[PDB]
Amino acid sequence: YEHTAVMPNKVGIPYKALVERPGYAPVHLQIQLVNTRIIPSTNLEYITCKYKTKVPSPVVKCCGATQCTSKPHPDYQCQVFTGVYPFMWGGAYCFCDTENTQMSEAYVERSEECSIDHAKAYKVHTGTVQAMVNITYGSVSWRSADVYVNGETPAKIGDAKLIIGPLSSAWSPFDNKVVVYGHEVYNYDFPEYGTGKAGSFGDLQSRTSTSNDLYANTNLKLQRPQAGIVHTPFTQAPSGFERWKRDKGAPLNDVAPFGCSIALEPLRAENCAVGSIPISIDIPDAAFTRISETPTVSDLECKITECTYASDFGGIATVAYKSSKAGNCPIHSPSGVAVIKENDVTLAESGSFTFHFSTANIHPAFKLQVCTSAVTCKGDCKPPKDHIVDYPAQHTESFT
Amino acid sequence: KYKTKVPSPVVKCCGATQCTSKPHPDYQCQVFTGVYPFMWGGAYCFCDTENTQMSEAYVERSEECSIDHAKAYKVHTGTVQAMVNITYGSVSWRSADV
Amino acid sequence: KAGSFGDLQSRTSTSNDLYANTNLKLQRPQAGIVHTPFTQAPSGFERWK
Amino acid sequence: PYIADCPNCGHSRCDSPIAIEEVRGDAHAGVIRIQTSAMFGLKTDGVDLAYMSFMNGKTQKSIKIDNLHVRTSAPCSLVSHHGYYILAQCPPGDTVTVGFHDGPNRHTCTVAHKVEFRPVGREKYRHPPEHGVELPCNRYTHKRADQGHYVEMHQPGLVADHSLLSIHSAKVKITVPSGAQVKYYCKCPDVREGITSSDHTTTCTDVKQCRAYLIDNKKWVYNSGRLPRGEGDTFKGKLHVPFVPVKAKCIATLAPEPLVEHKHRTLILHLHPDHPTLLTTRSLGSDANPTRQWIERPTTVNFTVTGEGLEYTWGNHPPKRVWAQ
Repeated sequence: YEHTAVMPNKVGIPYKALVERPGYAPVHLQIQLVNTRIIPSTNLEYITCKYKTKVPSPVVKCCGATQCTSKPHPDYQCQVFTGVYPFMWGGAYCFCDTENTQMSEAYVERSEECSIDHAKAYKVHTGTVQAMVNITYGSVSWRSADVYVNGETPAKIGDAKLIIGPLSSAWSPFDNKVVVYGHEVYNYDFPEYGTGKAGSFGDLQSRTSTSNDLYANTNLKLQRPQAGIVHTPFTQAPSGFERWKRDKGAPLNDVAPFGCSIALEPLRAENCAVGSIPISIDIPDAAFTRISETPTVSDLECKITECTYASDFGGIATVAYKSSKAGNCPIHSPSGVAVIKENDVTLAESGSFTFHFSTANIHPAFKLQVCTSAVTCKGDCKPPKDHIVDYPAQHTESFT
Repeated sequence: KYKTKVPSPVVKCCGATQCTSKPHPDYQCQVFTGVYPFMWGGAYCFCDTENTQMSEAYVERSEECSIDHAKAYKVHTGTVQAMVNITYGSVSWRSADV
Repeated sequence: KAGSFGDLQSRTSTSNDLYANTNLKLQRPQAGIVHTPFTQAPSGFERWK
Repeated sequence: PYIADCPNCGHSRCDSPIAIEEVRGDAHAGVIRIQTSAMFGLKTDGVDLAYMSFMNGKTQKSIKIDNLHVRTSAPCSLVSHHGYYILAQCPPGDTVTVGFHDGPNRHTCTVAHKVEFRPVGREKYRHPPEHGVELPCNRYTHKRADQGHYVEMHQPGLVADHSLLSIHSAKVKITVPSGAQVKYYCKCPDVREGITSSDHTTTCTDVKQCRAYLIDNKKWVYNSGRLPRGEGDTFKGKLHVPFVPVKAKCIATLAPEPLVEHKHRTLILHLHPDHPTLLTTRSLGSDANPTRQWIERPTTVNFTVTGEGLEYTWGNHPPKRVWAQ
């Protein structure tokens, strides 16, 4: 009875399949893939952020030169300068007039915002998708368990053992190269660590926040201070993190395909509705009811009464139930034409009980399996009027 | 490797002690009757069939699990590296990780 | 599967939860004496070494 | 010092204080960590790890360790004791067999446990040598200043002691150790709980139909499978393990060097080990074509080396490499 089932990847709607175990009473499913969070394999390549030209205070030798050296600070720009007369609080102070030397030095450093407000590149591989699958199973009526997709993983949470996927729809909405910012995720071809052109994205490129080493192509060019005054002309491109916040591109949670949402959290891409998942469950046999205890319902009749050719469960149909005992009777349309809101219907001794459903074909000729009794609920449906609210329960469009 | 770190069984002397399925990993527990448990004074429970013994055992990580342990992985492709030396030209040295 | 590799399956070392298919089956102690027959497959980590 | 039911206690199943649980022949260094139900170490009070406290009666006996014997197929070597627990260097053995000598009696305890000692390495010795390479074995410590794990150690349950149930010249007479809590009634109807000093028994007469119990939970125990539960509660008493398995580099194995012999793109190797040695290779083409074989019998072998190279692993001796153009 290990109920294999191909199953559409779509998040917010149950998939009430039916266990046709030969010998005992069938049992309905209710498989709602409440989430499709993905979490691909990734690598933190480098944080970037806007620089801060945290200038070390220049040297001023008063009569003669002060040769600079290339200190190992990131992008340590330093250039000796002569021909000053530095006004500092008493007019000038160095008594020479051309031998007055000024050595300006400036290096690039991570902002304090780099720790917290920072873009973040990644080389993104495929990884392994997940889900908090609820099944309000059978008469169990509950399990809300986190699972995987790889087609040999069980998750014995509740009582049922369930194996999912691998899904066929391998579209990772993440591209190979991704930039990430706070919550807005950008599938951007970041240039690389160690290379980013100044002004362009990644002018600062630190491996992480702690990493004292980095790559700072900022085109930081010191110029001589003017007219014998102490200061430090640092001529520099404002960061490619400054832009990339107001001349950027749009976020993947606003431009992705096939229906995904995003988080700066394990780097999941939630709820990506695409393709199918070959899902298979091993039910606990204890949860089964033996066949000789559920009422046999045959010699019945089914008919629509007001079929709504729609998404919400507007389709209805009375069923002239013709039972033997009285009790519950799980139901399902093995044809995917009709999706039913009721998993189970209570029965007195051969009464009648309408259920709700939804279809996509004008003439819904769908079988209905009322606990081992098939029936065609043939009829005709009506279009609605009022179509602006969230996503459907029908999801069965085909040739009609 | 596991360690069957048995919790010490219950012994009710006259009548049953129903076990419950505690949430320990692989919590195996089975009530047993029909004992007469010799414990340091001969037996001690004065009944002879109503002497009940409830054995319980769960699985637990060994102390070696922390240190001597296999380790599975789902392995993707990633990105290869190298400490490329170039004793270049007349530069004659760089030993860098790339 | 018990005996096979991964009879014990813990996510990590800290993880108190795990999966232990060891086929651990207790048997009744013998002849009115205190002890605990635990009948069990030695691990699929014992083999695999 | 807990007392439990040893399985083949010289004759048969006694109740030894040194009842052996949790045999661990899982390391490599000839060592086993064992738990006696007896807590040797310091005395009852405060002194000298190298003394010896087991249970005799309801009572301890915190005295000298004089003549401990762990043993297996051969007599083992003690390594160190701490708490309930002893580490001892043993050879392989189908069983484990423990015992001290109080002085009037042998008073040992023995148990089944599959033991082996593979050293870490591609050499399958039976025993650690004096020399050879060091490499990362698994092994237990000498020491006690240890917290890497802790096992639950809550209370004891009761215990039987029919030395209590004397006779009051016609009635069966219970007493108490020190005011301890004696849980009492008989098959007949008389006092039904028992939380008392020395009681009598109005109704029953026979010692063999009464509850000689000792709720004496002033000191916790190890949670042996051969313990009866203290039914009241999970009392406290989380308590460490001394002998953590650690990443010692055992003084370890080494197999005698090979005899390298040249042929045309072929290594003849007359080979002659000390012990069964797992040899293996890797033809470094994208065609791996590896080989594995434990070698204990001296054997001239062959290896079709290719153009680009092969490597060669004479046991835990380091891997060799070879140009065969």
